Amino acid sequence: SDPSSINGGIVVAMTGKDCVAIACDLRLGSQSLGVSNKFEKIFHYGHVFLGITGLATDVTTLNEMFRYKTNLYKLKEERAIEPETFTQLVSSSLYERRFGPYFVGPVVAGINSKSGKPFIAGFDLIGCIDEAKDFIVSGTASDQLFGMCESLYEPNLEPEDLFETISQALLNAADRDALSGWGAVVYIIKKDEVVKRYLKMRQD
Amino acid sequence: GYDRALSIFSPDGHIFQVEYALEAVKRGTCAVGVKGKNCVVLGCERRSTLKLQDTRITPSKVSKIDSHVVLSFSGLNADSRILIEKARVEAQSHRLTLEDPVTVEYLTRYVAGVQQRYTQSGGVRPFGVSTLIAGFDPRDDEPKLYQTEPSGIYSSWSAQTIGRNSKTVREFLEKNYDRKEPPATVEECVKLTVRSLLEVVQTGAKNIEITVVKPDSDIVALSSEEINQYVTQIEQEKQE
Amino acid sequence: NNYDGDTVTFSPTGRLFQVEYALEAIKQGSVTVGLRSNTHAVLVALKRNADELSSYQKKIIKCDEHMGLSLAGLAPDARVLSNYLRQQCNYSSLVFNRKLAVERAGHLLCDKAQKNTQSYGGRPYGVGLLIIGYDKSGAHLLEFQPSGNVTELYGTAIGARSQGAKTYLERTLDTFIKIDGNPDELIKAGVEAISQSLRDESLTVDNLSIAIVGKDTPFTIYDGEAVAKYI
Amino acid sequence: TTTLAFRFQGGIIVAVDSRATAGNWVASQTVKKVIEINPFLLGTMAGCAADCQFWETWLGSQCRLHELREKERISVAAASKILSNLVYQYKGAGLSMGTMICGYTRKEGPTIYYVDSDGTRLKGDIFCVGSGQTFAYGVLDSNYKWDLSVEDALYLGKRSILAAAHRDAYSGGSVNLYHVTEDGWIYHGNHDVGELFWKVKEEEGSFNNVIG
Amino acid sequence: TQQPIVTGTSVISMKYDNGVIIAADNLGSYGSLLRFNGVERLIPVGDNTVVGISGDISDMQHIERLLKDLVTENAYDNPLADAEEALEPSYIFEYLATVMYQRRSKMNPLWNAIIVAGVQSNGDQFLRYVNLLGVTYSSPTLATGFGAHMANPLLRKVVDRESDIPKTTVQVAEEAIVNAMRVLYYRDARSSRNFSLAIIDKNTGLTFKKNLQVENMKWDFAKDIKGYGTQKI
Amino acid sequence: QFNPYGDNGGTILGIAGEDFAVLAGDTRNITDYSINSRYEPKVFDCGDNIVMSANGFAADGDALVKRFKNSVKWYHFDHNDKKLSINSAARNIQHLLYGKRFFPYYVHTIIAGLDEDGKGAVYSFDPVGSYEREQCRAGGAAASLIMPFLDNQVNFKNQYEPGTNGKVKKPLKYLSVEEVIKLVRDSFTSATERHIQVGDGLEILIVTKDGVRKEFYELKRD
Amino acid sequence: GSRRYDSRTTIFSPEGRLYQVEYALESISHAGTAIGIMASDGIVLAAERKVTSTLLEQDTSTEKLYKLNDKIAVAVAGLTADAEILINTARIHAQNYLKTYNEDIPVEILVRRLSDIKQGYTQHGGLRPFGVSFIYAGYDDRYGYQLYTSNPSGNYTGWKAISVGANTSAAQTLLQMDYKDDMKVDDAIELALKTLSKTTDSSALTYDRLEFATIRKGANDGEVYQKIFKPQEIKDILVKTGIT
Amino acid sequence: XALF
Amino acid sequence: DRGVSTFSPEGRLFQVEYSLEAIKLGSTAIGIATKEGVVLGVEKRATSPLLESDSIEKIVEIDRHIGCAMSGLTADARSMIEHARTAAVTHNLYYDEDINVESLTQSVCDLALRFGELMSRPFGVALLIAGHDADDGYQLFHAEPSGTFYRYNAKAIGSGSEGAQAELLNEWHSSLTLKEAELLVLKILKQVMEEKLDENNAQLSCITKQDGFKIYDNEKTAELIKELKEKEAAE
Amino acid sequence: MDIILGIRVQDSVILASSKAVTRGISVLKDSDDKTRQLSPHTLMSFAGEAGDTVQFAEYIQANIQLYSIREDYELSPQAVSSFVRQELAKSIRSRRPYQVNVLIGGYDKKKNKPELYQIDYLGTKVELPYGAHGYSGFYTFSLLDHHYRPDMTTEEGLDLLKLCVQELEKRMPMDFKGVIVKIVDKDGIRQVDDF
Ligand SMILES: [Mg+2]
Ligand SMILES: [Mg+2]
Ligand SMILES: [Mg+2]
Ligand SMILES: [Mg+2]
Repeated sequence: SDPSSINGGIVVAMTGKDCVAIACDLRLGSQSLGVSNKFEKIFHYGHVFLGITGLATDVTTLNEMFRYKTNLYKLKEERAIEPETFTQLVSSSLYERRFGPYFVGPVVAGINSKSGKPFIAGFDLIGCIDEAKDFIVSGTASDQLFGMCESLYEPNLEPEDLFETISQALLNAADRDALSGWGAVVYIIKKDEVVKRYLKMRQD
Repeated sequence: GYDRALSIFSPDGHIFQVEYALEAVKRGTCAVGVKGKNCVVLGCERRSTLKLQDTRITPSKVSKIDSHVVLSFSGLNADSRILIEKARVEAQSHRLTLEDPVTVEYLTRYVAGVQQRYTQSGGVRPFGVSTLIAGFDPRDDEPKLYQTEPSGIYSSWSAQTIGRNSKTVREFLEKNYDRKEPPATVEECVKLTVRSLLEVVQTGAKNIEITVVKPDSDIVALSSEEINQYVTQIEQEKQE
Repeated sequence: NNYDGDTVTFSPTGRLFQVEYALEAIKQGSVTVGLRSNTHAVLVALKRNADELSSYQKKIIKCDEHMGLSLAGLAPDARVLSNYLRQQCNYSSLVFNRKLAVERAGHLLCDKAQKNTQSYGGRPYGVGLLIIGYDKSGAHLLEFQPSGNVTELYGTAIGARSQGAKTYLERTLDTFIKIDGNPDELIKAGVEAISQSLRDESLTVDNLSIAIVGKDTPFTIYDGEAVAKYI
Repeated sequence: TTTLAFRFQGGIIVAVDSRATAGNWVASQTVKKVIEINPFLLGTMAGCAADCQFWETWLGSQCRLHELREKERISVAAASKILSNLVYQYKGAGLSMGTMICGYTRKEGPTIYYVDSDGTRLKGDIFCVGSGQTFAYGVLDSNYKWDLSVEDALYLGKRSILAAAHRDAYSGGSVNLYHVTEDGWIYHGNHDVGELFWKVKEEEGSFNNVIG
Repeated sequence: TQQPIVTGTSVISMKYDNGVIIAADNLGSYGSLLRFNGVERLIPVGDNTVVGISGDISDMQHIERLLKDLVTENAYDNPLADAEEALEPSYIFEYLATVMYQRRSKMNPLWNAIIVAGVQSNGDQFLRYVNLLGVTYSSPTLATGFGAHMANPLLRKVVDRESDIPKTTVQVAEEAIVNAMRVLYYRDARSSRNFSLAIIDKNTGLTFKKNLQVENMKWDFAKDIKGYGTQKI
Repeated sequence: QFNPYGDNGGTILGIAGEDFAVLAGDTRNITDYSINSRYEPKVFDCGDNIVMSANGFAADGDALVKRFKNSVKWYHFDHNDKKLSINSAARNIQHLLYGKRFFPYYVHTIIAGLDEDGKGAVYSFDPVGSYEREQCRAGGAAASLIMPFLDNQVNFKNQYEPGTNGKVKKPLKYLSVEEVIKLVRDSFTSATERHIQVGDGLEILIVTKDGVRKEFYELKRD
Repeated sequence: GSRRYDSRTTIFSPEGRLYQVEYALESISHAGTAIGIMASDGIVLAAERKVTSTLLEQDTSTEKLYKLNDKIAVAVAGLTADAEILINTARIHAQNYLKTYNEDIPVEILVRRLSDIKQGYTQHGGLRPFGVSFIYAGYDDRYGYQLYTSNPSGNYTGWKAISVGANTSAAQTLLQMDYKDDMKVDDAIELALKTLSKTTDSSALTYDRLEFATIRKGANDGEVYQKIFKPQEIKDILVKTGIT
Repeated sequence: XALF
Repeated sequence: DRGVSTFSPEGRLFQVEYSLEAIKLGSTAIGIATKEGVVLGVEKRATSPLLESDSIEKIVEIDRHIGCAMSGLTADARSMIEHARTAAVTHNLYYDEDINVESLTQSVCDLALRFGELMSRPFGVALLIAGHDADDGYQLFHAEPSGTFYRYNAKAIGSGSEGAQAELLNEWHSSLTLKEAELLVLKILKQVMEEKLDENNAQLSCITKQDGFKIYDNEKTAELIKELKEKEAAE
Repeated sequence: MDIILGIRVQDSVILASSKAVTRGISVLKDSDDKTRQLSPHTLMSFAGEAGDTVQFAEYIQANIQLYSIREDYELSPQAVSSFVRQELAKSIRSRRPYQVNVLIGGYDKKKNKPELYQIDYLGTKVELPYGAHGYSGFYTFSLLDHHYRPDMTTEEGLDLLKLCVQELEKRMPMDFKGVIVKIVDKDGIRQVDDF
């Protein structure tokens, strides 16, 4: 009965040279029972990407909530929300539920369309912003991801190299966690093109 | 909250706001209800000062409250939507608690109760709407046709009309409708309904709407061509 | 004229016309008489009927074993005020194990009627009450007016032609006050008092209504054949 | 407590015991566990005494208000659902009720609804409710047929309560019998287990476990 | 839900032929600490009632204020406030009894045991008990806390039933009360030597005695007691 | 933690005759092992020939009696001084008791009087409002001692006609007010012997068409 | 009390009309004309700005045409401030529907709800009605392209072509004359502008006094695109049809 | 607990 | 304008007095109380011949022992009946007994003056409440929107009330049978009604201790109408 | 309440739901239908806490039916499932949550495709080719992983479903008294009477 480790799952985000990557596994289970191998944890609102690990009902609820808010934002502002702004919106929304929180570990990723700067950020369940140059990790195999990212990561990786690093970080972390895996998705994000790749991994 | 007593008695014993709500009904487009031996038919006028209309999407005059009951009206259109919504909610609520769909009388009694409540509640004005509620009770083949009005009174009718020039079409129905022998078939009932509207309408083109309701949730709306055939048939028999 | 639209408005001479119009409703009401001695207090009320087929409107209401009133004016308002008295008498008994003083009863009615004369939306009570009772300081008689004014008296009368009975009691004051330990004689004085307010009609068996409370007498009402003795 | 009611060819039989207990203390042997809602509706009571007694007499008032408003006797389905929707509002508050709403109407025919305090509402032909329900089931099921006569059905319902009254410590006192037909319910008497047991033992030749 | 902090121990009382006596020590304990020594736990209401309170002192001070306010409220629009419409012991008790029960019913009790002693307008003795639970009872002798266990037995030897009340004088009654207070001082660990005593008589009225002391105490025999069994020295 | 309930002990007993009914109850009031009062009445005349007792937690008992007495008073006001029948009183009390279903009056209530045919009536309630009319009921601390004795002596349970081979039961019959009071007094003396919370005094309230009479008897004070 | 100063906004006239709704319609009749025309392959929204000043910033301005979501837009006629209150409500309602059902709101549902709000102000609350008439132009997968109008009464109706605001009588006659069912968007664009050009109270119709928008399926394969015209784009379309 |  | 709960200079509530004018416009309703029962009869008054007269419900059951007829703005009576039915059933639940006819009437009349600036105006309908209880026997009450109720031996309300009441004054005596009362209601209704009285445009009902409150069938009333005409022609 | 299964095949969705209703040591009923029709082409099965299940199912049914009348239009299975999920998502953070797990089987008439949604009491929605709630999954999922093909017919689906029920009847501890099977396709909802 630990909300953050019922369904399982992981998200990881990295920065590269004029690019960002965000990746997630596909598993959704009920403790030991694997239920779905198509459950994607990464969403996007315009050019801003949001990965969410934790309790699956909240993952879905927050996606729907941030779609709701970014749509109204766009109508009033007459422009797409930026990663720095969206990060503050996520933080606000989570802390609004301070004493009845969504059991989630969100991760923002994207490139600011004005400045062109790669941006990533992480949060705890009550909205504390964790900004990082290098990488953000989240989920049931966060320890494993921290270990993989800290050793494998190096700054200013090209999109094609960054893909290999983030993918290997996710896969080997997922293989040491019982509640993560069952497939994976990696988004490579450049200034005005985004590539989405499904990884081949062990299905146990 | 806004508390003002808008509906109040006058020296002569009248509630003018309720009576002025009837004037709004009198302004509204004509609506007619005729019940046959095994069916009820709801006819409705549509004014022809509005061309360039989109009849696909324009709110229909006759509304389904449940799969077995329908509601037409005359008066303020915006007001009618509120009553219809409340009626539809009550219809589902009745199925949920009683495990049986509403009777036509019960649904009418509810809608009439809502209309009455607005004649002695503070801050609100009466509904500028009179309704014709028609249908068949669950597991029953006897046709039902009821009328309500802003004051909240309701009653059952063999045939009835409301709206503008309704006194003319009521005059027609009073001599043409036989209590001892109502329209035996669907065709006879529809024809009498169309005939009655043709006393008032103008042209029988896209001015008349007809909706037929039959037992066991069998409701269907007639198209232009289907209605036009009745109009064509009636005019040829008239020239005699 | 322009200052009688509601109770919240003063007239240029400093009058409250809605309160005065409420007072007028009492004058139209049927006559009722109150009087007391040192041992007992008596209410006598002329009941009114719609016609010969109707019943006679009940004028007297019991509030506790030791207290009650007679009404003149809007009967539903008397029901509201008498119900309030019943609750206050009852509160005193349950909380303090104490019979409510007739004087406090009056103060409570005064303050309840007053609130309706100073606020927008409401209206003054349209009824006059005569409260009798027997408490720790002996027999009492109060006159309540919907303006809020409550007055303790030896005797009084309110309603239509109440001046006739009120003049009589003013003359008889020295006599009836000393009718101690004699209920029937005190009632007789009250019945003779209310008779001074009669015109064309006389006191019949289903017309007269009498109530009494005293030292060893709980508040009890007499109607029908029980008042035939006093005609 | 032990209560049953079953449906058969000739309508509905309803049978209950009359014991009330406070732990191991036998508080009463003469409790009415069948409520007479109207000439066509019955309700059985098991669980908390007050909860059953209070809410089923309340149910009767709601059924009366229905027929005043609708000029028509309430259906067994509608009546049971008023009760089931009521107890559902109190779910988790600790109400303890195991009831059966039994009756006849034109549209439904003979109908039995099981309604309990955790919100379960079930239509069915046979139900036994209470601490001695399993004992009643054992006898009732093994002897039940749809084609039972009114005489045999009444006896089986009585015999099933007796079986439970015997084995279940918290059931006993006396048996109350009802028969529900198209014309309404018919009371078939109070039967004390004190005399009924020996009468049944002798005539039937059953209860050989007991010292005769 | 409360827990009592600063507490007052036993209140003892009894009826006699012409009135009632009530007494209570002047201690305000803070658990095992004998913290406050000048605490008056007998509170007169008018000239015909004395309310004795044990238990939580903060709640006692609240009750004082209520009684003080009750006298003020009774005087309003009351020409007979010092005569026929003066506060009776029965009025004061019933008020408190109502409050105590209302408070327990809201799960927020006034953590006290109260004895209302007084004389009614007709000369009848009034003595009734009420506590944090709203439980009420009356008796010829009433006592709270340790008083219930040690005083009542002694006081009941004087007035064992209703018929003994006319036979009991104020001298005999006061002597028993004072004797009971001494026994409580011997045996109640949360008691003090200093106490107050009040007599409400139907003839002589309210007599309030302050700063009384337990005296004529037997301690001499203690010198002979040596060891806890065998020890001779 | 504050416990809002307490046990004030004592026991009560109601018996119904043909044209009368009695409601008896001991006058002892206790807490734990201490006596609070040797004479504290808990059987009350509530008017309209209804006598009532609510035994158990005395505070809740007094509150309930007080509320019912008040209910009788308002029944007169609202319904033209109509006499409250014993059956109507019983139903009214159920609603009082069940009104506090989720914070109960910890009392066994018994009322007694005459029904609308002039016959003796006793009604008994559990703490939360379930009620039943009976010829016989004991309530309170010594109910478990007294009740089976009543089953045997009032309702003649387990008693068969001599020489009938245990086939014919002893026939039921109404008891006289004299015979009932004997059973009450013997019930209470027996309960006093074997129950520590029962004793001091016995107060019986007898209800006939003429009114409500009282009788008092001493009980052992140990 | 305060009764003395109550206008009683929600009452009937002896003739059975709602005073405040009728007067609100009178207000709206002085507002800049707005026209909606529905074609088989799209919808046109055209609106005339209210007597423009030369120093008004035209490009970064929004007076008549507002976006409710990706698939639905509205043309306003009446009090702009009132309209914006209703537009934000409508925008929220569309997002509530999307959040609940994971599907874009059907046009009529949005129109009904917004019309139901207006109705409320005429029947209760004692407040003045919204002095606003809308033309709703939108698309969904059930009915395709749809035009509606709502007014202060809270009554809404569907249209093939419709005008609101000033000179609707003259404008509706001209639309009724030249409109036909097999019309294309580009033809409807021309009709909209021609109608405004004749019904306008101004001397000549120019780009700076107009707002324009289209809702086509002109995007790539089975998807709808909203085009709120820029000042230069209106200037070009005005020349292309031969008005200036 | 109660009385069943 | 002016306040809803305002007094006139004569000492009457304007709104209560105006509601009484609305009741005079209402259809006639007549009630007669006897020792064998209470009879209630009403004029249906269909506004048009197409209206199905059997759907006109102006006589109504409150409980098995209490009935009710109405006159005036009949839509206003629905919540009054709803309250009366609830009061009657609620009292049975609390006290395991039938509720007194007077107590029921008093409960209904308490709603009457609960209006002001609670509901926005008084009721525009008068009620004849007829019933039976063990204490005061067969009773007939007239409940007005003023909050006042009088008990009556006989009473007529509606448009032909003053004429019918004068007729009831002469005709009523304390030894009337139920059958005599039934005919008397029909007789007086036929006199004051505009259209000719028959079983379709007039309805009868009664309440007896034995059978309780019953609305008569059109077949039963038709025979009483025929019996009435024959008896008037017989002298 | 215990066993509810769902299998989406080529042209239909098949829902199987146990018939047993057990309270204590007594099977009170053996013919219980643990499903409600939300709309002509949408069916919802349910399982969980007693009382909550039916109360929730009927509340949803009423809401969907209300929508159907208002718009004269049938909501898509995707739309209905989203509505149901949101209700459960609200419910889980209520004072007393609905402890109900559901399967929603529907046929989308616009897409001409069958759709199966699995939603637990927390508001956790997933679209699946086959689904189950409770302990059933622990046997059926592995079995279906092996034997399921996406292009199966309705008849092949029923045989696949028989294989699940047999395995459950063999290895499950409790007697669930067989299942009621219902098929949802282009022609609406119908029940298989002999299973
Ligand atoms: Mg793994
Ligand atoms: Mg594995
Ligand atoms: Mg002892
Ligand atoms: Mg799940």
